Parts: sequence; structure tokens; C-alpha cells
Amino acid sequence: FNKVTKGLTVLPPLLTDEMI
Amino acid sequence: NLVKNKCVNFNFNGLKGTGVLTESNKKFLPFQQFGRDIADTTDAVRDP
Repeated sequence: FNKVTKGLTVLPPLLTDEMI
Repeated sequence: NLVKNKCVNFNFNGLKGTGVLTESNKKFLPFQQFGRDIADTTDAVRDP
């Protein structure tokens, strides 16, 4: 998590980080 | 007059933006007008 980095739509994962 | 936490199509001296206005705990100088994040969306604005 530390190392990874209007009109835009992001849909939440059906499997969030917790369930994954 | 301006509004707080009430979404509007605000025009801060030629800057047209839509969304909710919430108080910011990061403070630049008022003359330093606005910034943009990694997504290049406007993050703050100062009113006269």
C-alpha cells in the first residue's frame, strides 16, 4: 500500500481489501 | 454570498467548479490561489 501510488469514475471492488 | 457544505456550481473569479465546499486544514497564502492533485482536479480555492 505504501509503495503503490471530475469525469472520472472508480467503482469500488466487489471484493474490498478486507474480504480479499 | 457563498455556501458551506452545500454543493453548487461555484465561480470563484472565473473558476467554475462543482462539488461540496469543506474547510481545509492545509493553508497556503491567499494569493496562492489553487492547487491540483495527482488526478489534476482542483483541491481548494480562496474567495475575495
